[PDB]
Amino acid sequence: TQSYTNSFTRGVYYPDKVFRSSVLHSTQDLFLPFFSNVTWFHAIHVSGTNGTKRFDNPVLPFNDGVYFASTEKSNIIRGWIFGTTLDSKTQSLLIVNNATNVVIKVCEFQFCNDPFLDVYYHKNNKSWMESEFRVYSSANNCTFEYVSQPFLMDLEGKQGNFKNLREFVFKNIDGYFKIYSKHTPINLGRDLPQGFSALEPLVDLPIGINITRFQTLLALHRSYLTPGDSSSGWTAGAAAYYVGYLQPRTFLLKYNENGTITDAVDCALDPLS
Amino acid sequence: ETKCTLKSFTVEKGIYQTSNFRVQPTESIVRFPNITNLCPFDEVFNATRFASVYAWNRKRISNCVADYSVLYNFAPFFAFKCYGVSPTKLNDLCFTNVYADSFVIRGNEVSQIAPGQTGNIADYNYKLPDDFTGCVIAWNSNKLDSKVGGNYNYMYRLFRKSNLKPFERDISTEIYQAGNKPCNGVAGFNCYFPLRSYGFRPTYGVGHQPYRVVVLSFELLHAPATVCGPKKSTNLVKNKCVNFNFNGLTGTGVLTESNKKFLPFQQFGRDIADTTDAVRDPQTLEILDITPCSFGGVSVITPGTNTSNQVAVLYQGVNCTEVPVAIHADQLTPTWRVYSTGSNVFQTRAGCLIGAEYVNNSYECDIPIGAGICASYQTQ
Amino acid sequence: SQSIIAYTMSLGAENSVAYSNNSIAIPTNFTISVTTEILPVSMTKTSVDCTMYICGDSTECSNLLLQYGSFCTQLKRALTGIAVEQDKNTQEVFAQVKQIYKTPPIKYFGGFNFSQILPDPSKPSKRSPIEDLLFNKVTLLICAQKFNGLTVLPPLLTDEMIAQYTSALLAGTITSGWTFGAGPALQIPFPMQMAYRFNGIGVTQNVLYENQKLIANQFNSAIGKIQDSLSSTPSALGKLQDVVNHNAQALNTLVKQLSSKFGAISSVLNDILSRLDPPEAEVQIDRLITGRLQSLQTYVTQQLIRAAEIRASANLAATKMSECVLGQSKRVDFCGKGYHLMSFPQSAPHGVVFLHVTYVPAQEKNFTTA
Amino acid sequence: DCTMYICGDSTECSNLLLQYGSFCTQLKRALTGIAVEQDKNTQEVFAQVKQIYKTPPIKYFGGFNFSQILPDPSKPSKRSPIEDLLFNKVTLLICAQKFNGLTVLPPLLTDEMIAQYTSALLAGTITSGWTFGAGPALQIPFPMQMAYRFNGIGVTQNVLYENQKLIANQFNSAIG
Amino acid sequence: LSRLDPPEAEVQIDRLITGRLQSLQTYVTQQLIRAAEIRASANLAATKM
Ligand SMILES: *[C@@H]1O[C@H](CO)[C@@H](O[C@@H]2O[C@H](CO)[C@@H](O)[C@H](O)[C@H]2NC(C)=O)[C@H](O)[C@H]1NC(C)=O
Ligand SMILES: *[C@@H]1O[C@H](CO)[C@@H](O[C@@H]2O[C@H](CO)[C@@H](O)[C@H](O)[C@H]2NC(C)=O)[C@H](O)[C@H]1NC(C)=O
Ligand SMILES: *[C@@H]1O[C@H](CO)[C@@H](O[C@@H]2O[C@H](CO)[C@@H](O)[C@H](O)[C@H]2NC(C)=O)[C@H](O)[C@H]1NC(C)=O
Ligand SMILES: *[C@@H]1O[C@H](CO)[C@@H](O[C@@H]2O[C@H](CO)[C@@H](O)[C@H](O)[C@H]2NC(C)=O)[C@H](O)[C@H]1NC(C)=O
Ligand SMILES: *[C@@H]1O[C@H](CO)[C@@H](O)[C@H](O)[C@H]1NC(C)=O
Ligand SMILES: *[C@@H]1O[C@H](CO)[C@@H](O)[C@H](O)[C@H]1NC(C)=O
Ligand SMILES: *[C@@H]1O[C@H](CO)[C@@H](O)[C@H](O)[C@H]1NC(C)=O
Ligand SMILES: *[C@@H]1O[C@H](CO)[C@@H](O)[C@H](O)[C@H]1NC(C)=O
Ligand SMILES: *[C@@H]1O[C@H](CO)[C@@H](O)[C@H](O)[C@H]1NC(C)=O
Ligand SMILES: *[C@@H]1O[C@H](CO)[C@@H](O)[C@H](O)[C@H]1NC(C)=O
Ligand SMILES: *[C@@H]1O[C@H](CO)[C@@H](O)[C@H](O)[C@H]1NC(C)=O
Ligand SMILES: *[C@@H]1O[C@H](CO)[C@@H](O)[C@H](O)[C@H]1NC(C)=O
Ligand SMILES: *[C@@H]1O[C@H](CO)[C@@H](O)[C@H](O)[C@H]1NC(C)=O
Repeated sequence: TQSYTNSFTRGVYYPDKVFRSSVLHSTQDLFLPFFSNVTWFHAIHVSGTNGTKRFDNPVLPFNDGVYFASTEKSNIIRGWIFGTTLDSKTQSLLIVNNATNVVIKVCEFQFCNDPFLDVYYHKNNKSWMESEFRVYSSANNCTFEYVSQPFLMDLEGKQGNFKNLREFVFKNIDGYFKIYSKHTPINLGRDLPQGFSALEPLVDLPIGINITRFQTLLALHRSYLTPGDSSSGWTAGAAAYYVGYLQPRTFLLKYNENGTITDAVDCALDPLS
Repeated sequence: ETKCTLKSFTVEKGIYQTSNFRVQPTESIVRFPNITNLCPFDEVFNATRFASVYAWNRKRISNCVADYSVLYNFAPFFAFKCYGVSPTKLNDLCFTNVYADSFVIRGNEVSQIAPGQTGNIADYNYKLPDDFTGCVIAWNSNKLDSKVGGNYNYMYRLFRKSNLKPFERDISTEIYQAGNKPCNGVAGFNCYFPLRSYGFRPTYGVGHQPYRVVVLSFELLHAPATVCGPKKSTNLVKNKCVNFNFNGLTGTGVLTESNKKFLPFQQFGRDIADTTDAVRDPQTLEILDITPCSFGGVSVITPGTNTSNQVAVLYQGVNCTEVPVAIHADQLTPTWRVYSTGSNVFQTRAGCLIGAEYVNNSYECDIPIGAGICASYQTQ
Repeated sequence: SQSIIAYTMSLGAENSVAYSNNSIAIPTNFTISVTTEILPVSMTKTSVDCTMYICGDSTECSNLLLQYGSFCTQLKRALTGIAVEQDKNTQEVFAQVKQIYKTPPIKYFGGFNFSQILPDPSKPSKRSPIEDLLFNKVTLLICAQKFNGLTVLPPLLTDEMIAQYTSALLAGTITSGWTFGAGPALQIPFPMQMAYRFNGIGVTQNVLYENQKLIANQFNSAIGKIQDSLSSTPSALGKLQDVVNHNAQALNTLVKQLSSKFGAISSVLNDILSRLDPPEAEVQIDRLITGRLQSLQTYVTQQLIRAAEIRASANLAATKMSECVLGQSKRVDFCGKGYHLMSFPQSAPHGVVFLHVTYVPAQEKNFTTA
Repeated sequence: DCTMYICGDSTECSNLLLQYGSFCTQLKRALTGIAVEQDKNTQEVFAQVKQIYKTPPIKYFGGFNFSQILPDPSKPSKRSPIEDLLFNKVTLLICAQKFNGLTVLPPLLTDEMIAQYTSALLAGTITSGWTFGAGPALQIPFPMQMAYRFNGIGVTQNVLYENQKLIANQFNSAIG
Repeated sequence: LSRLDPPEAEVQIDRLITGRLQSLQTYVTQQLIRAAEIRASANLAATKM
């Protein structure tokens, strides 16, 4: 599935650790350009009785950070993997969280197995997990284990109509890997609402490796409301899985009295701006 | 003071500005983080062997209290050059996560370890950026690690395509193409191995005596501090001018319980002009507002010294109640305190007036103070 | 259907008149009108400490600063003459009379209505309604932030003394005509004063004593319109607001200049003194200090130029108060557009507002002359 | 422009210049008030009247000769002989060199608009005397306007009408 | 830029930039003074007209 859309006002995060109140401050960092386009990738589950391949983990060049968004009720994506080769020749990185905790292991993996997919794929009765951990086969000489608190616990959805947007921005710069997160509870009517919400920082980790590609880890064992369409190019559809790139732009941020970034304006979009 | 500032022995009638007054600090406080774990520099030092330069090692030290004084108990340091920090004051700073790169290499090229230096060490085997803020240590290692038959654990990269960037490692094991002849073979002419061994003969002189070398790249940024020097915390003091040293942020001012809801990742409360308005206590997660001391200007109201020799003092822009607190022995920049709390201290919108008597009459303005207030020299 | 359109200007509405070698047009009716005019008189009084601003109470920086020379001595001297000049300007514009006249208890000036400009005793401050409008219209933790060595001094004459001068002038000019500017004040009824003022511009007295009621009604209507004209128009007081904006932005840039490295390791003196030894921190301090000196010098130079620019307008306002108010002016297009009759000098923050009363011919008719 | 002048579009020079401070922003804001001040000066000197009067097609002003100052419609630009002489007397690859960052902005009022204001003032003062500054214009023939002007300076009216021819001749001689 | 390395050329650029800054500052100050001088005569001409 290939589709394009527009990111109205998404991709604003706190540049550093400092407090301000009622201040119009300018910064020049890597942000998501305003009113840009983000590609759409959708899970394809067709003919669950047979073993037809899906292959919804395409390579992505990872040009200077990534902004990722999803609207899944359950943890359909359980993590991500990052690597220039994703093999044992070089170093690779893995970030996956189970029901208890999270695991981040920059390690030399001989080879990573495909995301857990069952041939029956009986989503009607596949609401449980069993033997869904054997990934990446074995490991090698590696360090920097960060077994710690997981990222998302749950955002309880009641009476429906409450898809929980989850936004994560990942950036690797000067030897550090930083992840900022935000969970917007209300979905309203549109898939990607036109509002403003800052991205509080979540984690910084001092890895310092070479990265030029990443892949997504989905729970392919169970999947619903993920059909397939043959649209390619500038089309429309549904993805529930959005990816966009970052650019070195100059922004102007408005800190209110309470300290929250209420609004921001770009400095290279419109002559009025 | 007025005579001194006018550079004259005779002053005419008028109001003159001489200097400023500042309240001085009364005591000092120090608050360092909650840690007692020692850092293992001996692991880097008391090591059975050092990885050679061709693949430099890297160890991270953090979340531990460190004391570099014990470093002086190990060996005499051959160079011990700290580039961006005073070596003496290394025990008064708090850092984020220091680094460490250890290796044994010949001591005749130690001078190549510098930002933008020359030679193989600084060009084709290692490099430091123009933003290095740390130190370099070395000590003799010829006798300890050498071989009469020739120690060959130190094949170092010497051929490569372009000068390797600082803080990057290259471990490409390949036969460099050094000529027109295609280097598809294992070895031969115009196909040279970039790595050359060393003749670490213990009988050799200081010409090629290898030394152990450690490079520390201190990490300096506005971030939570993990490693710290060997100091002892104290008790914070509120509503009193103290020389606070919160986590290495030297300053001066009064502290109050702040009223701004910091976020859990928020650390400072900076504002315009790079002033740390608010800060959070490292020991207990409590936030505080910093307010500068009471400061102001002083002016001397005098009639002509030809007529008399009496003066009055006006403190500009300070409440009269704060002056007696400011009034002590050697407590202000005008260290004299003859007036102190003297003749009918009168409060005016312009400031605090000392040495004059308010009257309930009115005349022409002789010497103007301000806000509709003038002064004059009159009997009774 | 709104859009942006570009065009050439129009130099007013075209008009032509008939010139014949025996013909003349004479007016038959007149019209009184009231015009407002706004002049800045004085700006804020500031003062600066050199050592405190340049160096944050560090002794070594103080030693270097005193080693460079006596620059901040004269930089402090320059800012002292400006304050004396501002006090002199405010002294000069208003204090033209050395008496304080008072209005009579019974206020009936031959049918005229001056209650819109006379002092109001019911209000806690004895201002006037137009003065209240002018005060409310101009908008004056940010101020407390500018205490890095910078200070602002208060005016010598508060607003109350200015109001008393204004009221004294306005009472004298309506009770004694224009004779209180030459010698002792001489009382005179208002209608005779207005008859004199018409006779000044070539209209005989036998006009006013017939059209007294009409003239009074026109006068009252004009004054009534002035208040709404001042309030409704947005940028009427555009000249008394530029002063505060210029002051605030100059001080803001000056205080913000401290957050600049000028090619140094850090922008805070204490961190430099804590990280480095004396003989190496000397070069950092030396590189840091010069930028602050240049910023301070630029500030004082612009202050000097702006003070001279303000002084020119202060002198002009003093001259207008001397001529238009204390007498009748024959100068064309000086005290209002038209033939000049009277003026009223209301006060306003950092300035003064004149109300000029004029006389414009209204209804014309052409005859043949010889 | 500060950056173009200081730095020949180099990146490193740009970085150093921006780390120096807010100097050139202040210089740019300083060189802007002057331009508006010049425009206001030119507007204030000339734009005194809001009407555009015109001379009658026939020009017989009681014997006086204003042909030296009134606009000449024959010329390509409607100036006057004195204006043409003044404009030609003042002498204005020199300009092309001064483009290293420097720029010269154009005047807001073109010369033709200034000429139109000048002609409007000069026609109004001849036709309506001085009453077009107070209120509505009031026409009056020139000889009694000059009678009024002599009556101003203490010479009675019975001098002009007697010496009209001599006065006109002297006027023409001086203006020539 | 072409003949020398960055770390050595930075001091050269710092030496080259300050003179140009001072020249620009002097130019703008002179323009300000001359503008005030011209404004005086403009006001005089307006009064005469
Ligand atoms: C008044 O009327 C016009 C101008 O208002 C003039 O009459 C012209 O005078 C010139 C010079 O004497 C002659 O060359 C013209 O031939 C006259 N016009 C006509 C139509 O003959 C003159 O100023 C006065 N003329 C009269 C008749 O009163
Ligand atoms: C001059 O103009 C005034 C104002 O237009 C005229 O006064 C008006 O006269 C009419 C008729 O008497 C009244 O109904 C109006 O109320 C008057 N206006 C005011 C404001 O009082 C005046 O009549 C005109 N002069 C002459 C000679 O007619
Ligand atoms: C002078 O003019 C003022 C302004 O209108 C008059 O004050 C008004 O008086 C009437 C009746 O007394 C009130 O209804 C209005 O509310 C008053 N105006 C205001 C703004 O309060 C005053 O009466 C006039 N005096 C004379 C003698 O004519
Ligand atoms: C007004 O003055 C002009 C200017 O001299 C006169 O024009 C001249 O007329 C004579 C005779 O027609 C010519 O010889 C001159 O060459 C003209 N001057 C120019 C500059 O061309 C004009 O005749 C005068 N008119 C009146 C009514 O006096
Ligand atoms: C960006 O995506 C839009 C669709 O939202 C598409 O029309 C456009 O061609 C894309 N590329 C751009 C704007 O460069
Ligand atoms: C989740 O992963 C952690 C990390 O190894 C592990 O300790 C824990 O047992 C796991 N929980 C499961 C598999 O339910
Ligand atoms: C990763 O290695 C490639 C291989 O040459 C290199 O081009 C790239 O710059 C490296 N990544 C980083 C961040 O330097
Ligand atoms: C700031 O947060 C408090 C916390 O309850 C809230 O009451 C207040 O309305 C907030 N301010 C604004 C401007 O929303
Ligand atoms: C560490 O914190 C606890 C309370 O959180 C406190 O009682 C203890 O004294 C602290 N340790 C030091 C060394 O200050
Ligand atoms: C002091 O004053 C007296 C009288 O006022 C005068 O005679 C004398 O010369 C003065 N002395 C000085 C030094 O001014
Ligand atoms: C000075 O401090 C006292 C202490 O309460 C206060 O009452 C007084 O109002 C202050 N001075 C002024 C001018 O407010
Ligand atoms: C002087 O006047 C003030 C005005 O409030 C009053 O409070 C004070 O008591 C008066 N003093 C004398 C001695 O009358
Ligand atoms: C008065 O002037 C008008 C034009 O303004 C004209 O039409 C009229 O004829 C003139 N009066 C006489 C009596 O000619």
